[PDB]
Amino acid sequence: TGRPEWIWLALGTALMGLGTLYFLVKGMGVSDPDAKKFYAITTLVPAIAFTMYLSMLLGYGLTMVPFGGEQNPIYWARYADWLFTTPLLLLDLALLVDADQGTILALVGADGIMIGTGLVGALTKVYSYRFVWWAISTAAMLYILYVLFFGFSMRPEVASTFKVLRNVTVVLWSAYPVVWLIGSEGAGIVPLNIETLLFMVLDVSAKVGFGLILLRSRAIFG
Amino acid sequence: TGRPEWIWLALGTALMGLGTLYFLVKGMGVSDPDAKKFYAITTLVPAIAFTMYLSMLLGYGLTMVPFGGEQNPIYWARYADWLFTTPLLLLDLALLVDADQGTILALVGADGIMIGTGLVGALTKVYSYRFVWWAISTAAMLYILYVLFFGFSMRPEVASTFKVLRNVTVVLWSAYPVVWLIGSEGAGIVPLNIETLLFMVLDVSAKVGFGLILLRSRAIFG
Amino acid sequence: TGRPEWIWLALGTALMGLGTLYFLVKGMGVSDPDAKKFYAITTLVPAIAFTMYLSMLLGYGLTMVPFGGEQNPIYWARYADWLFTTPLLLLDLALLVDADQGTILALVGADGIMIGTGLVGALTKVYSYRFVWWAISTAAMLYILYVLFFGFSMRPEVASTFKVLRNVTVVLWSAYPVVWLIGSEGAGIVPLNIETLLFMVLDVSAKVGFGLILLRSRAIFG
Ligand SMILES: CC(C)CCCCCCCCCCCC[C@@H](C)CCCCCCCC(C)C
Ligand SMILES: CC(C)CCCCCCCCCCCC[C@@H](C)CCCCCCCC(C)C
Ligand SMILES: CC(C)CCCCCCCCCCCC[C@@H](C)CCCCCCCC(C)C
Ligand SMILES: *C\C=C(C)/C=C/C=C(C)/C=C/C1=C(C)CCCC1(C)C
Ligand SMILES: *C\C=C(C)/C=C/C=C(C)/C=C/C1=C(C)CCCC1(C)C
Ligand SMILES: *C\C=C(C)/C=C/C=C(C)/C=C/C1=C(C)CCCC1(C)C
Repeated sequence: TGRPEWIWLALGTALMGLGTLYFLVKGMGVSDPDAKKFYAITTLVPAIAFTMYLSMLLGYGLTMVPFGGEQNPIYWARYADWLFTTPLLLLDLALLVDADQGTILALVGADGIMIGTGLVGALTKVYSYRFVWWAISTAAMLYILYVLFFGFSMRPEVASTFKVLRNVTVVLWSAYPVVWLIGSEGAGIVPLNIETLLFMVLDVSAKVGFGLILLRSRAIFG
Repeated sequence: TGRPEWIWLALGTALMGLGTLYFLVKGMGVSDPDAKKFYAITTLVPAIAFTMYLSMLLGYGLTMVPFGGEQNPIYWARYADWLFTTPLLLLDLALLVDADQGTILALVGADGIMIGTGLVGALTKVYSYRFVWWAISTAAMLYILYVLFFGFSMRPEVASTFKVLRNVTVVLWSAYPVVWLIGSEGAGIVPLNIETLLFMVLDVSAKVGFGLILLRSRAIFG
Repeated sequence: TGRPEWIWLALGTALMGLGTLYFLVKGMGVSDPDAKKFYAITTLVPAIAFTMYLSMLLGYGLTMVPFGGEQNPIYWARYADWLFTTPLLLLDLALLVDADQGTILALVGADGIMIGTGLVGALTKVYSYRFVWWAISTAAMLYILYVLFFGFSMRPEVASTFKVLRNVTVVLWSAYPVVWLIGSEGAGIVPLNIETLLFMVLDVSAKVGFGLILLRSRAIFG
């Protein structure tokens, strides 16, 4: 359509759509309770991402925010996505290591603060304060990874699986704050169609790529 | 008042109001833990519905959406209702059969997608895409019922009670997509005051009627 | 800045900020699972309050609502705060007494109704109905305290700790409906900068003061 980034919003829609169906079909048969939990959490992520990617493609998940003497197109639907999918992804990691709820509660709530403050920053009409919310949001992210590393006798199937997904999680997640900072939301460096491509490549890897590495392992069974 | 559908918004308010009070009083005494769970979930549903029905009566839960060359009155407060009351209703059914959390997590999250995509459809300004969100929302509904039927050795008190409420649940819930499709939200076939009556009759049966059949049985005790 | 209440929004920001850091540092070391739960819930409260207090200071968590022939400044960010922090505070009390989930589910859901109806009232454009939502919201509050008192063999460390926090909870919480009624949201009696001071003093006591009395006791360990 009229927006150059349309193609990446369409490709993301498409890829999130087929990953859900792939994980749906694969969960066909599963009766192991715990396996039943990873399949639930992991199928719902691109399911949710699917709808939010489609709401961006179709124009609904977009809004104008004025600042720097311009009217900026901001896709708020990403934060409706992450708000639910990022604790679900952290949920996947925690269950995996059998995290006590005290740690789960800090992960989920720090996660909500990260996204919520991510969202406020995205919609704030005063240019410099946008970067204050980013920083707060980055401290929550930097908190989660900390617990991801020093916040946790596991079976060696869960460990390796865990180490794999923890590194894939730090590398992709830590790229989101960078992308936002240089993109349309912040400094206006990287064009909106390139950032939409970066977020698409990260989203698909963080959800479907993350999902294929997880459900492909016996780490999920009890 | 000025809106013809006012009378059904007032009758729903009223009926949701007295069902909460009826279930509140009835839970007076209950000390059985599990009974304590069905009473919690089941009292909260028309409690929440009460407030959302009243916000519609008083005008707050309503907004204009433009499309088809008209300004359409859309009651968004229904989705604030369902978003919380429909997982609670599915929660009632699951606990009842002692569903593993893997199934509960898929039910609740598929439910959120159904309502959330229901909501996006309701507020989308491009007429044909309204029907795309409906369809997605109907696939999630059709998913839940599937699990409602083929997604689950229970005591025979829970089974019969369960079968009763599962059929009452498929019959009423499956009517909501029909009503939306022919009503103000979609094709503009059935007038807004008639749809408001249909949703009122379904809501009251799905919550209070569903609640009286459930808490009236010993299926709820352990 | 230009708003006289700025100073109290800045002082609250500041105090919520240092209480989080204080509780964060203190949770450093903790490995007792249950202790890990009170520290999670209790650190997140002024953490969340911090962000919401800052969004009010910076102007984002504020909006104009017209009524009584005036344009009223309403800080909606308080309800984004409470919506998450008040069930967390009730969560702290319940875990403490080892509440069955039936009671927890009624507490959290009655709490959501209190805040949600608090919020609707705050944004309602018809002056008298504002007071209807308050009343409904006060019935939910009056419900929670009821369960706080007659809705529950505990260790005597939890009891005393519990009694302490239950009284501090009834006294501060019951003051919020009073403040709203006489402030900018309702009758327009107490000026906005004084109410912002009252809510600040209550918020800080209800969260950080409440937090220091709680985590300072061995009531939290198993
Ligand atoms: C295992 C199978 C069935 C996978 C296909 C399911 C559908 C969706 C795509 C899943 C594949 C992607 C791998 C995850 C990791 C990433 C680095 C992908 C980034 C996106 C770029 C697109 C290139 C590959 C694809 C078109 C599959
Ligand atoms: C069991 C007692 C105490 C019930 C009364 C509580 C208050 C509210 C109404 C509950 C009754 C409704 C039965 C549920 C099923 C439905 C098919 C009702 C659809 C609505 C139509 C109204 C007709 C009946 C009523 C006015 C009670
Ligand atoms: C125990 C220590 C480390 C406390 C300091 C942490 C930082 C924030 C403030 C915490 C102290 C407040 C006590 C809680 C109860 C209240 C009645 C406070 C109401 C607010 C008024 C401000 C006066 C005191 C303070 C500046 C500490
Ligand atoms: C779709 C899932 C991922 C896993 C998306 C994760 C995104 C982030 C981790 C976001 C962090 C951001 C920060 C830290 C800085 C402000 C802006 C963001 C919200 C993009
Ligand atoms: C009040 C409780 C019920 C139990 C309301 C349930 C409503 C539905 C199940 C909604 C489904 C819809 C679909 C499937 C299609 C789009 C529009 C709806 C959201 C009404
Ligand atoms: C920050 C935490 C506290 C503990 C804030 C609690 C606030 C209340 C308990 C609110 C109740 C209100 C009622 C009962 C009346 C309508 C307006 C309020 C939402 C302020």
